[PDB]
Amino acid sequence: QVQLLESGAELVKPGASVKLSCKASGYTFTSYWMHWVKQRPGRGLEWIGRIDPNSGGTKYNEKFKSKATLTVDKPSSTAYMQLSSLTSEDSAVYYCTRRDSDYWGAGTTVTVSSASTKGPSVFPLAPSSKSTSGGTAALGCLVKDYFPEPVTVSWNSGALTSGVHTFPAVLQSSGLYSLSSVVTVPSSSLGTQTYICNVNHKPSNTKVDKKIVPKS
Amino acid sequence: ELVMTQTPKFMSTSVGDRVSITCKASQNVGTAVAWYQQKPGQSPKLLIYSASNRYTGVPDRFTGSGSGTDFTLTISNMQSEDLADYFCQQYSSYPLTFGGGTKVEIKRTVAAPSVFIFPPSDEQLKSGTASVVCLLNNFYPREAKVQWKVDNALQSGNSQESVTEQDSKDSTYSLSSTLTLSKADYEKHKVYACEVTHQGLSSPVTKSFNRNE
Repeated sequence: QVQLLESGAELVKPGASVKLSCKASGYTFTSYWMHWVKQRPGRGLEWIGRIDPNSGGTKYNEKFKSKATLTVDKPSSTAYMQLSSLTSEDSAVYYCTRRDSDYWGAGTTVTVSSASTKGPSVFPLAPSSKSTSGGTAALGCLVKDYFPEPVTVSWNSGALTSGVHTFPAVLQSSGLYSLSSVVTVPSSSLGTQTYICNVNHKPSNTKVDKKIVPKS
Repeated sequence: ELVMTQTPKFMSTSVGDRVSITCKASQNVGTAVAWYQQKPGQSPKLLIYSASNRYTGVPDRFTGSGSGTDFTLTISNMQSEDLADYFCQQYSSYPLTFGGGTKVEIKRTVAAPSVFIFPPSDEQLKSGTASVVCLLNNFYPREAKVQWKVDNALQSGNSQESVTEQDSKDSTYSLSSTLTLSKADYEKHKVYACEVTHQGLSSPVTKSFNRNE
């Protein structure tokens, strides 16, 4: 059901299916074996199988024979991997490989859960007010209660990169994620320079720009 | 299937030092072995193929060696940017299998964290919850302890923290800790403090604020 383009991230319900896509380079070769690899948090990489977009031939890891199906749309030179009867074990980052590239394809993420999509609430992490120092100050944004991952954060639309630290999300006992992003800047710039965190939670089509300043 | 046993699982190397990682195949795999490097937030990159061949562009610092069942990946003159996870693979027998990986961290001089505390926003409070955040910036080593105190009462079970990946330039880490309380509980105390303990701090550093405004 759910279609997942290379480099994307999609939430899928347990028991349902998902189909990932990966375009071939388009270069002419006799064979063009593309491999699919699975990567989980605290687990080693696992090879799923390979498919030749030119012939359509395939070869699977016995372990994934019943859950993965590799196909190819020769006309559009696109390879596909369908994962069926999804379980929490299928949540992971998947990569497709190409013979004419030393880097594997981006990283495509599947999240298998029945929890509904929920956009985050963004709150300011304001610089020390009334008791501000003179050296370096810190400010940020707390992106709370969202599902599923991921959430991205930029500062001043990418213009501000020095001193920025965007932390890995943390899964709360509620089942929702929270993420913090901070930036350190000269305590003297707090009176002139504007600092805006740009938050995006694509899964819920939620985008927020929040200006952060010392509270009065 | 054929199992590739990679060792060690974690390694801390100072810039300029040599890195030695090994992979042992449960059965003879000839020279059908490859080595990959995966940097934070990136996809794996092929470094070595057929046991000892460097992929075009890979510096001489990376050397793959071995045949049969014992393979080695050696990295000389370690650079701060070389931090990453390294994995081997055996493509001799199907299914193709990978080693468990080795996480290589950069070892540098100790750096004390710079601490900052953030009170909950009035906006969040209006929603019924209070998140208090403590930031520990640019420190090394990664080991650090954050103890939340509310009116001198030590908190436990109501905080979560996460750490950034090691900085490719200064080799430091940053950590953020969040103490979560209900608005009602938040309004039952006055002093909120974050006490930090770290190798680079002769005495713990505490940042705090009094609920108000």
